[PDB]
Amino acid sequence: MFNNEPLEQIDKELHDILADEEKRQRETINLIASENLTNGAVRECLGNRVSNKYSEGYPKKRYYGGNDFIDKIEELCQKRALEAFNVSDEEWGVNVQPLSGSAANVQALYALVGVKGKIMGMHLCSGGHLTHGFFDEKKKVSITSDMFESKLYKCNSQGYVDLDAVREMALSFKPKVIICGYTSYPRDIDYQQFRQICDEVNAYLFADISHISSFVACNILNNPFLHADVVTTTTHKILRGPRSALIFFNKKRNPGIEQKINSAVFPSFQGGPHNNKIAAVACQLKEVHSPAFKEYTQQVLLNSKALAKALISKQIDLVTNGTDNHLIVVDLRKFSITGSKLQETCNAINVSLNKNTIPSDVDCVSPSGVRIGTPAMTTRGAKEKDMEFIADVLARAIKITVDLQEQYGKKLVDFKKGLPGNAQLQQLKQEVVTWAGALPFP
Amino acid sequence: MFNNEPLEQIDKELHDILADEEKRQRETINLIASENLTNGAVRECLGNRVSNKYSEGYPKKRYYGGNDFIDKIEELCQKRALEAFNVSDEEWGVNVQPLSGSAANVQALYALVGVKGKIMGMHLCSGGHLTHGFFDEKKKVSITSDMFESKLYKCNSQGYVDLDAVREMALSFKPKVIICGYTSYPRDIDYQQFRQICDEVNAYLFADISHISSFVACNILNNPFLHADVVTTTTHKILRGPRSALIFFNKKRNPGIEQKINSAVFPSFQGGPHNNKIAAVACQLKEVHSPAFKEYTQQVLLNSKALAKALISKQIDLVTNGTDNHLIVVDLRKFSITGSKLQETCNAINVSLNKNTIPSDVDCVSPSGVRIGTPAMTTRGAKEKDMEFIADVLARAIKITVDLQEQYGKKLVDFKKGLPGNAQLQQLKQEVVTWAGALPFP
Ligand SMILES: Cc1[nH]nc2c1[C@]1(C(C#N)=C(N)O2)c2cc(-c3ccncc3)cc(F)c2CC1(C)C
Ligand SMILES: Cc1[nH]nc2c1[C@]1(C(C#N)=C(N)O2)c2cc(-c3ccncc3)cc(F)c2CC1(C)C
Ligand SMILES: Cc1ncc(COP(=O)(O)O)c(CNCC(=O)O)c1O
Ligand SMILES: Cc1ncc(COP(=O)(O)O)c(CNCC(=O)O)c1O
Ligand SMILES: [Cl-]
Repeated sequence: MFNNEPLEQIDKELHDILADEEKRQRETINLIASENLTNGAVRECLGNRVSNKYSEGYPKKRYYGGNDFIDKIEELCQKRALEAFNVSDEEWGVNVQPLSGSAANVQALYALVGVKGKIMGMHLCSGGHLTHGFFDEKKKVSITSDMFESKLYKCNSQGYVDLDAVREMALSFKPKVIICGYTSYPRDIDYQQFRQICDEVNAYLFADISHISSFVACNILNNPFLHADVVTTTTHKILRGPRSALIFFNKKRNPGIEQKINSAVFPSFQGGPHNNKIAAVACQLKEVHSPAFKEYTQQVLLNSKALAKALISKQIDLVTNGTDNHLIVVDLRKFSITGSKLQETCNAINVSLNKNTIPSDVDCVSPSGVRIGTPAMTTRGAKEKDMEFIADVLARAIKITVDLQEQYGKKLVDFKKGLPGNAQLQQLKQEVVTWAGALPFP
Repeated sequence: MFNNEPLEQIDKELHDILADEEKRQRETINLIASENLTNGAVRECLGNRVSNKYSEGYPKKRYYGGNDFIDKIEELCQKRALEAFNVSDEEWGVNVQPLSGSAANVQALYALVGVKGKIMGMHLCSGGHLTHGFFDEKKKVSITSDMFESKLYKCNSQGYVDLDAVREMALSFKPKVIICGYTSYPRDIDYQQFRQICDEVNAYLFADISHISSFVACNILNNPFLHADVVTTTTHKILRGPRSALIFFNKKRNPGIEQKINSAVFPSFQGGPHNNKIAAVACQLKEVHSPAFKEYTQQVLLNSKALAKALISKQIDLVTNGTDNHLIVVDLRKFSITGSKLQETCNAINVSLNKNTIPSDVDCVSPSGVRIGTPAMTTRGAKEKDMEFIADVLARAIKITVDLQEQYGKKLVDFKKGLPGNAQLQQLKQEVVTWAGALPFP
């Protein structure tokens, strides 16, 4: 007593939008630093009948029975995540139930410090996440500012983590956790120097490596596992898995953190886990360990180097003047256009990128840059040589944006009027569509 | 630069466990009141490349572009949700982003009350959810007891919401929210008397209808939309959709609540939404507004009344002595076997059900009943006539449980020792497997 007709026939209205969405992804230069494209196997897991099953609790300690095949999957996902990040299951544990990045961070923070607890992280404007304590004078925007007591450290005028600022704040504020690892930070991190500050004031070290996860697993970038008490990561960005998250905790440095963190996820915050997610992560964690995937991650860095280098070659300014990872932030101040304008322009040509703040910006409205990343396009087969084109396309857009701002004026309402019925954008969109459209597409 | 090999090729190890899970679901009389089986369409959505897209924010007010086909899907799902629950889009708004029920409720509670905010809900033992303020003497087990100030109201010695206790407790506590709608409550709810109590003390009324959602949509049970400020529901139980949740808010009653609830889901708590969930929820909400689904929901009730009747005809006691909905709680005190033991036994014979406290129980260690529900088996095409069989199988199991407790004793460690190899269980399992194995399976 159900309907087994295929999606096409049962809901034709929806199937059309999805086939459109499918086409727009195929036909887009995707420089969203946090996006990727999942393979069929990860998606077959996501659509598996395992999500039918309620499995509250943990493996071998479920409230309900019938969880024997579920337990094998959750155990196989946990092991593979400790294997993938080069940690012994004797020293490190992993929770695989957070439904996404923001949940895992709120969860892990609560575990360490509890309500009214004291935390530090990078300000949103300098490159931190909302879940790293973000507030404004008007309102506590994130639960991490309101259910904890948060204070925020900035990057210097050049865009680097300023450790002398972290120490000045840690000793006066005396927090219980300091968060590093970021959302738009183009360089590697000094986890050791962070440990020195945290050891000084009896604070926990929290590394959110969601943007750089693969770099950490593949030993290309610095390993926070040698220093951090807690490591969180999403599974959907550079790691190229489903939308989910992992919480890592160091047992040796902190006895009884295992209990604190597992009970924070359930039953403190979540109910039933989503087993199709857990299955899908297991599927990608296998691939994350293979030598094929090390090559891809190397390739993500080689594309990001090439891209920053080519953008500098066309006299485009980059925050910190370059990158140690998959991401770049462009300082657009010399062209007197906002980051929002270039986004609008880039969307008109099937270029996905996003607006992003720079050190000179005081407010989050009217951000002066854009963030770009290489994992998505790297996933679609682009090589070092294709980065010149992406650079040419973005230069062309910066220029088109300058022309249109002078014609229609400097107000976002007026600017957009310019975008439709501009012959250069249609010209540029087409070029984008032909090159992108034919790239390998999982 | 990806691996496109099919799941069975890429990860044979995982693919086996999944095919086993599938076999066990096919061969199980599933009486878990909160489970169901999703059709292939809802599973194709969950496996759609729409999950690739980052779309932080709400429709027409997104942080990144590229979100025109995502906006269409998030707009389709909200409308289809409001139609299905018989509410005007002028009077009611819905948020479709919550990742699961427990998230929806933490998010919605925060919107109304904020941190340190005062709440009331039904105790866990008496049939309410963890997210309705559950704590113990030992610990604040839910975040809803810790980030909020919660008080809990019991059912009477017969299993019924005791309104006169709700008033006594509301008037001396003075909460800002009172929560009704429940996890294991076998009867309909008097939303009007809750509304009257809520008005009297100026509190909000919060109805969580996750277990009864379909009965409300189809006008079979009382409508909490006529009385509540907020209604939450999961989409994966009786509604037969994916793992997700909806938050409903009444604008007419509470001006400026739309912003409060939307800003609570993002950016207070969540980041990017899971678009494959959103798509999948749309696909099910089409189905929920069809009379084929009224036919099914009616059938879930007809089965549940019939099952209760057949259980009583075998002198098995039920809490409240029957059911108004999809769920029964068996009071196992007369057989002097616990719920834990019957669960253990029922797993041994491929009957999935769960242990459940009863009004006479003081504490949740050794609960004296089990909960059963009809949605899953109704979905596999069972009818009224088949409930005598389920009843008869549950009776046979209760009896085997008494025998094994006589022989091996009343300690759970010693009890289970009896289960493996028992000739009658093997007998009973074969019968379960042959009947279940045969039933239509989406
Ligand atoms: C939404 C979100 N989530 N975690 C984030 C963001 C970012 C952001 C940046 N910069 C950082 N670092 O991380 C962001 C935030 C705000 C914002 C401004 C004011 N109030 C709330 C949000 C505006 C933005 F353009 C962005 C770009 C972003 C998505 C990468
Ligand atoms: C896990 C969970 N989540 N929301 C729930 C439960 C239940 C439960 C019942 N009764 C109710 N009413 O709703 C439950 C909870 C606890 C429990 C006791 C102490 N500490 C944590 C959990 C033990 C149980 F056997 C159950 C049965 C259940 C799953 C239906
Ligand atoms: C460092 C960091 N942490 C957590 C998250 C949260 O993930 P969820 O969206 O899955 O909650 C993000 C995503 N940030 C958005 C972006 O950079 O594009 C992030 O950049
Ligand atoms: C009333 C109620 N509310 C919220 C939830 C939370 O759903 P998530 O598991 O998606 O967080 C449940 C499920 N409780 C499990 C059961 O009764 O079987 C529930 O019964
Ligand atoms: Cl999902």
